[PDB]
Amino acid sequence: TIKEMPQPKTFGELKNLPLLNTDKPVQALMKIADELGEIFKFEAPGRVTRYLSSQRLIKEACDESRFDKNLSQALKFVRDFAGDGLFTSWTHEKNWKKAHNILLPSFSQQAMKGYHAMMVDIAVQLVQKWERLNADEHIEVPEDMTRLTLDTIGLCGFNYRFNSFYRDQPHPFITSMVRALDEAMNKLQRANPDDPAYDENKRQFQEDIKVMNDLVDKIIADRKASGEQSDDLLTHMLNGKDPETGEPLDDENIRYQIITFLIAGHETTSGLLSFALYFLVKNPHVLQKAAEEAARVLVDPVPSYKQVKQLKYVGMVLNEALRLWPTAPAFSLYAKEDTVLGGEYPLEKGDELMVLIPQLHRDKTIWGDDVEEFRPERFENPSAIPQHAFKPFGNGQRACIGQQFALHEATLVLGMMLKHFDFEDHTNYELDIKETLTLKPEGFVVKAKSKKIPL
Ligand code: HEM
Ligand SMILES: CC(C)C1=CC2=CC[C@@H]3[C@](C)(CCC[C@@]3(C)C(=O)N[C@@H](Cc3c[nH]c4ccccc34)C(=O)O)[C@H]2CC1
Ligand SMILES: [Mg+2]
Repeated sequence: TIKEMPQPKTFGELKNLPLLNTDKPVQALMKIADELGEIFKFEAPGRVTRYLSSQRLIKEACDESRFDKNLSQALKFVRDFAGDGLFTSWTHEKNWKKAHNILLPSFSQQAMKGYHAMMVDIAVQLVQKWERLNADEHIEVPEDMTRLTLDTIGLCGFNYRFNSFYRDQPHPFITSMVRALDEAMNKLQRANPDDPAYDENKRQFQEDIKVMNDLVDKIIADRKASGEQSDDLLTHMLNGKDPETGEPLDDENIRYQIITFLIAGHETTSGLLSFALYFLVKNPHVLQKAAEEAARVLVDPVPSYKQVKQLKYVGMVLNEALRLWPTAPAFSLYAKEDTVLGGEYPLEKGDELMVLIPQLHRDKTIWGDDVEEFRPERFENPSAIPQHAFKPFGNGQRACIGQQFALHEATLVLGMMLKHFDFEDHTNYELDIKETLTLKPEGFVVKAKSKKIPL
């Protein structure tokens, strides 16, 4: 039977638009999903989308014969500086499939063996920072995790050191990138974007785009000039040819890919590490089990690629953190053709869906009644998880190309953190999830007591 779709409260001619005029729109949409269920319509002047929350419907949304990736307005604003890089391109753009084919082998699990040493370089810098704190000091967790992930992507992406652990004020590139991302997200809630109050925003935005383009174009040009071969993604992109077209990426698209790796990877990955450490300090028995694994496996001063692969419980901790607070919390799809969703909701060609990942990850028909509990052991037998129940890295050919990189990074770093320190939730921190591009536990702080194990 065709079913009428629920809709949240309306504001006359503004329809549902004012519901997203909030500091925490994803958390607001999760509460609407709690009230309305697995699907609801969201209307604004000149647009409609449908928010999906159940595995039953998201399994169908994930059918690539029926639905393709849509660029959300969020992605369209980011496209002003990420261009036709992989994250902000339509599947049908020539540069999407070309870059996908060229870059997939450079992002495989096997390829992580080549990035491992660079990841260890930055991870050791984090450990040494914390070893060097005085008794009276604490750790700003998301702040340090972001220094780590930015620097790791910079070193593995284009052999560039942002030297974030040497600074209070980030490298100008990072200052410009973070300010451009802030501006792109701020434009989602901006009613009068041509008001003169935004003249400075528009000028600063063009300045920040030029800062990013100028540095990355220079490093590409420096690399081509020198002929130097490194273990970075820039080497792979300069050397690569798409088997289909037989073409390489041009220098402009290479620049957009480098900017994209930093944008797509830095705050998702640092949020994952921040939420994982938050859940560990709030669940001491889970922290103890993860710390026992780190001590048994990481028997050398420097972790190896093989040792990171044997941090199985650490991997389960990270998957459980992605279950509860996936740091890229939504993605957008469009209907390729007229179709019926779930035997109940007719859609026309071009109709849009939003996947509300945190709500999917709370589907009690999949996970059971204990969905709010942090229980990594629920990932012990993953073959038992029904299709499309767990989607922190998106879907299909448009899924996260960085998934293996992010998880190798996060497993290495969390393993080293748990080997080298005991952690104290010294403030009894109250979770406050700040929403920007990403989700993070705002103001999460801990104290780290060294186990005095040499590097
Ligand atoms: C260094 C780390 C990372 C890099 C370099 C990276 C890179 C990318 C790229 C290039 C894409 C676009 C793939 C394509 O469409 O061809 C993508 C998509 C995505 N990534 Fe990542 N990523 C990273 C980490 C993460 C993390 C940690 C998460 C989540 C916790 C995440 C979630 C996603 C999601 C959900 C998409 C799909 C977006 C959509 O459907 O619109 N990424 N990533
Ligand atoms: C760039 C990547 C990393 C991101 C992807 C995102 C996808 C969905 C977003 C997002 C979570 C930010 C908050 C709004 C939300 C949930 C959304 O539905 N947004 C819809 C609907 C919408 C909200 N405000 C709008 C204003 C104009 C047009 C559409 C909208 C949209 O962006 O399309 C946002 C975070 C950043
Ligand atoms: Mg506020």
